[PDB]
Amino acid sequence: MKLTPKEQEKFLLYYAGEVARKRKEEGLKLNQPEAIAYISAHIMDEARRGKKTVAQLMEECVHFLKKDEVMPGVGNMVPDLGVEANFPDGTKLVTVNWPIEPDDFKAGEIKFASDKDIELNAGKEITELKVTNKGPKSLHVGSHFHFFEANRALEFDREKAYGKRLDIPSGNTLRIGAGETKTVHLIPIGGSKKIIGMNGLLNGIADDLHKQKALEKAKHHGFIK
Amino acid sequence: MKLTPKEQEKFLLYYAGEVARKRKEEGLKLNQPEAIAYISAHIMDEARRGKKTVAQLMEECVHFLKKDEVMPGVGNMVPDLGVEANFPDGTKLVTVNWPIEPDDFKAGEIKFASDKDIELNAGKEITELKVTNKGPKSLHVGSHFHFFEANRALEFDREKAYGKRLDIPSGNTLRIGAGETKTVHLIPIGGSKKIIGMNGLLNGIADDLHKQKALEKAKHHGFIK
Amino acid sequence: MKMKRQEYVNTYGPTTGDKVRLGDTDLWAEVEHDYTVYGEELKFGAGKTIREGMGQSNSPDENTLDLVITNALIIDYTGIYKADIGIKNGKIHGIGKAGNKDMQDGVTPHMVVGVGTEALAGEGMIITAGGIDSHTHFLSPQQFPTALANGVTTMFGGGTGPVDGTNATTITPGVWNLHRMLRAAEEYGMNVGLLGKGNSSSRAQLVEQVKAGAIGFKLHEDWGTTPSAIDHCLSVADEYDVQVCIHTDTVNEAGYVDDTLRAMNGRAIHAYHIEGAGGGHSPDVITMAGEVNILPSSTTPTIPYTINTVAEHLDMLMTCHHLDKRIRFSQSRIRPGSIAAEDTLHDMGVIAMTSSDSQAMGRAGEVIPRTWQTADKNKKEFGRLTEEKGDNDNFRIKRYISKYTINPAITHGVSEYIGSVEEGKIADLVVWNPAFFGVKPKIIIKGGMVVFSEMGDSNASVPTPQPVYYREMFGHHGKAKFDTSITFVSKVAYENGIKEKLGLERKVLPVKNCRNVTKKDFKFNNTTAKITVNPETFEVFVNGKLCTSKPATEVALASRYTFF
Amino acid sequence: MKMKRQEYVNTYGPTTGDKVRLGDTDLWAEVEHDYTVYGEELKFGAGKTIREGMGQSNSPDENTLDLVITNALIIDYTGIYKADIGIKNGKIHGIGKAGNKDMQDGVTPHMVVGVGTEALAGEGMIITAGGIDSHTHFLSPQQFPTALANGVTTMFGGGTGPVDGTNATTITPGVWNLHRMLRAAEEYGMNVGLLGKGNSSSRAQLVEQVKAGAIGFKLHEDWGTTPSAIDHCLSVADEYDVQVCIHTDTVNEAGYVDDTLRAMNGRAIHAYHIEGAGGGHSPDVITMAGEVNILPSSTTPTIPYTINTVAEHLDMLMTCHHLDKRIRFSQSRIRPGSIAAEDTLHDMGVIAMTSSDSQAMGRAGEVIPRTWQTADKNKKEFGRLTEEKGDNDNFRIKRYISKYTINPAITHGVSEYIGSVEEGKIADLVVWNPAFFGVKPKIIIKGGMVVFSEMGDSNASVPTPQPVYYREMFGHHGKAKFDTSITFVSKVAYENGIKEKLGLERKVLPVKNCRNVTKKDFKFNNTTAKITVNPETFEVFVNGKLCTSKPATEVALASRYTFF
Ligand SMILES: [Fe+3]
Ligand SMILES: [Fe+3]
Ligand SMILES: [Fe+3]
Ligand SMILES: [Fe+3]
Repeated sequence: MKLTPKEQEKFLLYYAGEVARKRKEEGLKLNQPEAIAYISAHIMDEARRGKKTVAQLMEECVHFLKKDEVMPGVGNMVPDLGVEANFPDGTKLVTVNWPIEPDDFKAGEIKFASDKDIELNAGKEITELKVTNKGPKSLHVGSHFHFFEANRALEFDREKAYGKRLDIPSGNTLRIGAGETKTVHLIPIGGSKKIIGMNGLLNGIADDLHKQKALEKAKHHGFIK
Repeated sequence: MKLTPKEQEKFLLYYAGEVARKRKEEGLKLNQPEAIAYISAHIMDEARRGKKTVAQLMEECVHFLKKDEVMPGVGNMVPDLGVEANFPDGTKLVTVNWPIEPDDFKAGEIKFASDKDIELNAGKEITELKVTNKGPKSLHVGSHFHFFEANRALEFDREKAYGKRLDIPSGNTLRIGAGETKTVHLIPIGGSKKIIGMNGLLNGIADDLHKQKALEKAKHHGFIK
Repeated sequence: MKMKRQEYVNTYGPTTGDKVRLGDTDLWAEVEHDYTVYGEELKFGAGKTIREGMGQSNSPDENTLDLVITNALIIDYTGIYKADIGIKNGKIHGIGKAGNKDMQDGVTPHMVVGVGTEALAGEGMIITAGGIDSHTHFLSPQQFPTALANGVTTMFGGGTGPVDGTNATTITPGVWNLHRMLRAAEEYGMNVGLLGKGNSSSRAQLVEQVKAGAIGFKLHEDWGTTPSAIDHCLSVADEYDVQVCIHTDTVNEAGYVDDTLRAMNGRAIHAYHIEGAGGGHSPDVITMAGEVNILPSSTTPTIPYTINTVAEHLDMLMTCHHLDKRIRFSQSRIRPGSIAAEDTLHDMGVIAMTSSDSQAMGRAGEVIPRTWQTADKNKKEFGRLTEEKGDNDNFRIKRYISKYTINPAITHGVSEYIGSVEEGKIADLVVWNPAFFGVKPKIIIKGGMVVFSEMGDSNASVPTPQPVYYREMFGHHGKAKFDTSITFVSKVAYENGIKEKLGLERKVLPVKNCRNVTKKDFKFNNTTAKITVNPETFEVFVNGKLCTSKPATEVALASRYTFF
Repeated sequence: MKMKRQEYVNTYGPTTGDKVRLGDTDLWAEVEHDYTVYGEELKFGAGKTIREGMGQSNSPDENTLDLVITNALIIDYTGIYKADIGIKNGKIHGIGKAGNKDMQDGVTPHMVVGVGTEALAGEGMIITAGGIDSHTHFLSPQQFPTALANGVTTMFGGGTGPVDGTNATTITPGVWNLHRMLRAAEEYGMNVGLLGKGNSSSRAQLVEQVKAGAIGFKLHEDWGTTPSAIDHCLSVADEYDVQVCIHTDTVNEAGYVDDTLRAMNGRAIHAYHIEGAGGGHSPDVITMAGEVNILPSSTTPTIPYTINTVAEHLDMLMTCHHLDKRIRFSQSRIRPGSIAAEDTLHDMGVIAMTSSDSQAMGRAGEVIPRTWQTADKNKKEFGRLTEEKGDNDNFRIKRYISKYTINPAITHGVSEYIGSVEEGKIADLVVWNPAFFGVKPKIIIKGGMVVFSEMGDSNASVPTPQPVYYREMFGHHGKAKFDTSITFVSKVAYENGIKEKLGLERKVLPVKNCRNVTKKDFKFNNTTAKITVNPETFEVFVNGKLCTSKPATEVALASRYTFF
């Protein structure tokens, strides 16, 4: 047989699916592991039959188990499911979003203090700036990237972006499509404003003293046209 | 699924139960591991249905497999069975006494040389003593405990119990219920009679020389009233 | 900029004032404080915060963290708050706001995220200390994966393996057996500490064991828990700063409960299965829990009190102790009264710890679920604690978490190293998804490394595909396990080079400050009272008021999560 | 029981809400919190608290303090509060409530008063951290007793002795001179750190010095503070994590102030005598103080600004620099503007540190008095700070204490060891009587031992009889001075066994985290602004508003306390 360690895993998953099937046939509402194994075994079966595409299965398995076919809170506990199976074209990953239909019960439920919005970067002075991606390809810029050092494809008043970053949620990026024009909101960088790296236009404190040197380096390197 | 190593064990036990069920359906007499797995899977099934109590299952599973449903000697080989299963109130231990009905065949049978009783503590002089548990709670006293040092709740002529132990089988205990009166049979302690520990009334050889000191300590500590 | 509350919570997890449901229980944890600066939160990923010269510093710093647990919701006796956790040199380096002071406001000075920092996203996760199971019977090495899979990182107790002595008692008796077990311990990821035989009325035999590496002694009735034994054992423990654990004289052979308490003479002692079903003076052992010097714990089978608890025991006692089938009952009248009271005593902070009694009248991977099932049961029966401030169960949560984290650590003399989420302590932490809190952990960190975690298909294109099951990680393997695991010993053994002498490669640390830990020393479970048992009805009384609870028909963190 | 407020304060010192006048100044310190339990306060003496089995424990504990400072009023950037201070192993073990948990309520767990604990009554006393003087010219070993007698425990700077180079600059130049001085340091009670010659346009010569043990470099105009020198020096400092101190080009030979600032290139640098009378670009060196990368200090002669400050300088400059009597003035028009502004800049938190310039245009035993004289002067002129909350000067006090304690420690990379009254730090503390605060200390503790104190007649029946004068204590003598004193070195030197190689018996510790300390890193003195000087009027401007102060006709902590 030459059973690989991954094949040995799949036997257990498949057997768990078979036990879950038996319990559903008995009329029992399936729990979290039973529900996952029941859907996993279906995917593994269809893959072996090699008549359905990954695309077909991803669609077919949404709400494969209905809210009344599982215990309360099971649907919300499993927002997505992933199962690798061998298809005629090889092993492919079947990714299902909402495999089990949710209900009103939620384990690990978060109840907010207030529905009021969170004021991020509070008290920082906003700078409105028009930017144009004159490049042939779209690009994104992160929340903490030194805006002044962004891809030379971006056309904007760089002097006004010196020592500033995007006033967007931490970890988010702003997209500027090829040819697209946008109004960005910039705020001054926190801490000491010791900008080291990126495009190396600054590599030091973003003070007035470093500004002329930084603008000259930006012009020389093609960021300022 | 987040399968714990204990859940992985239970899948094997459950599958073994399913194979045993198939073999019984074929009309085959189940062997020792098949019989255990067949009963185990039933318990695991009933627990998941969550309609029966542990008490109900313990009773239901006595002679769950009949002598003719198993190979000879199987019942005798499995005098008791234990299986932990998840009930709606959590994991509980289902303990079954005589799960498989025995037959007159016995593997590993002990055949006695004689049916005549074994004379324990042979040649030791028996001392009959009246004891009363004047305490509010019942108590037991072991075969090798120095009787003289027993719970002060026990009322008896302690002088007569000095350097003696109960003439009962090794490992057995004698119960004296709250308020109960009994006639105990005491025999002198074996070996050197070097009594160290328990209530520390003696802590040395139980000779005539140590007796007065021991009786005074017993009186002082409240054993002798 | 103004961020929608739902979007903030999805991205960074809950903030100040938000309430989190613990698993499927009715317990609500409220975020007491958030240590972040809104807009400066660390996020890992493509185009995110933790990047060269941005959230990640380019400036070398002596406090560059080895690991950062971003946006964690800490649940500990110290508080229920939101913070970034910084690990360095296998210890909790800092708790607060991590990042780069060069580009960010409000960064905790000793929480530098740099080139050498690994990232772990804790946003939307609950971070707790690793559990300490102080009632382990070292019966089977297979208990260790089961324990880790249930958030337990440290195990105190004793054994030799599947032998009658161990099967019954947490005892590794004598020098040779202690040395053998301490050398066997090298194999595992679990932190260990061994107890020797305390059942002796002779000094020498007890001293030999402490010097052999024992972290204490277990006095167990199977070896005779007589008043002479109790006194001799405590005397040696006092001399050597080690803990004593006790299973009292069930049959009241040498005396009643008060006679045992008298023998102890106000000395520090850890009372196992205080309720008494697991063993001890019948029917009044529970009365010991009221005493200041008594450090009491509970074993898993009696917590919570369910409709099957009594039935299960009236047979489970016969398999463990190997009793005649002629014995039917006494336990049927005694047991309901004390099992019920025990749950309320936990809620009152009278019983300070929860333990397992693993494969010896108790379950290895059940300490954590059963503690939270009891917390939930009481909340459901008695309602929200009067002690609570606001629409939350923070006080109850803190009372219950202390039972398996800090309080066992205080009892065993390891509170300076482990037991809680505090700066300076060893990084033995557990990451939980709130929907699975108390039932199924995500990641187990020991000594700053991941040692055990839930993991999917080994071949798979991502770590999520099925079957997802618990597996050993890098920190549990090779010579890295010697860097992440601790073998606790007595000070005498430690100071006399037990590590070198036994050729132990694991971290060897001494247990210290065991002798002067009273009820007053615990966290959220310092309650002392006059506990009495009616010898006719078997009802339990706390200062004259009947102490009881109703049996549960169903429990939380059970049926929804398990296959079998 | 009800105790009269006056009687409580006499017995235990001030409690929450009480205000203490600092010396004869108009500065009022308010007790923010008291860590005691009323009725459980520790008192030492016959029939008092600290006695066997009472306030002093009979129970052995791993946290038994070596020393207890009972009922201390801590004045530190961390807060102005009332607490017991516990010392163990020459470090601040704990801050809170000390005593015996066996007999007392509310005892801080790691603050055990036991058989091995010494007692020091701090009731009614102010306890502060030992001062750090970061501008020492190692000219005379006689500066050390003068420094200690004024609450200074650490001294950074340089020298060889009474030679022209040292007389002018804080520089111990080259390997041989550095080794000689580090070996000379063994003699003293004072913590030391030496700076080498930073005035080099060649790498090798700078590297040799760091490897020889230097904690940094001093760039001084006497050896030419050219832009080439500034760049080369900072480059090596950045590589080796050491601090750079600067005395700028007074005569603007190679460039103006902006040319110097440009050469620095936003790199961390300690700017000595920022006002400019002590030296630096005339008339605009003060303009550097507005910059984020510039860590500025003041020297004692210009603080506070008095009616004799200008007159004293127009001659003190001629004795130090050895100038012709043909030179009359320029300093008469330039100096009033910057000397006046300097005092206000201190009050605004623009100038972060105060230093001495000892026997080289500044006084050794004047750092502490002069800081408080300036604090008092400003309070008297500008009134209570707007930043203050309540009828107190707590914020101003915290701003000023940081100038000679924490801020010099942060600058020089020793903040992890010394600088403040915090758990884990070395026990370098000063005990003050409130009537003599800032002018005359009572006891100087270094590494948990008393090293220097005010002491009366050596023959006398008690320690109080006259003449009471400052004397060296046991911690300053024998081999105990090696246990209480630190010689700070670079990491390179430390890691390469400088201690062993030079046969230094003193505690040798490395300076770390110097390169990334900006203005933002300081405590209560993080102010950045656009500082400008009118080149015609010499007036100083902070963001366009005239920055000035009036000269004092009399100062606090002076005439009432000194004979001469
Ligand atoms: Fe037990
Ligand atoms: Fe046990
Ligand atoms: Fe100078
Ligand atoms: Fe100088």
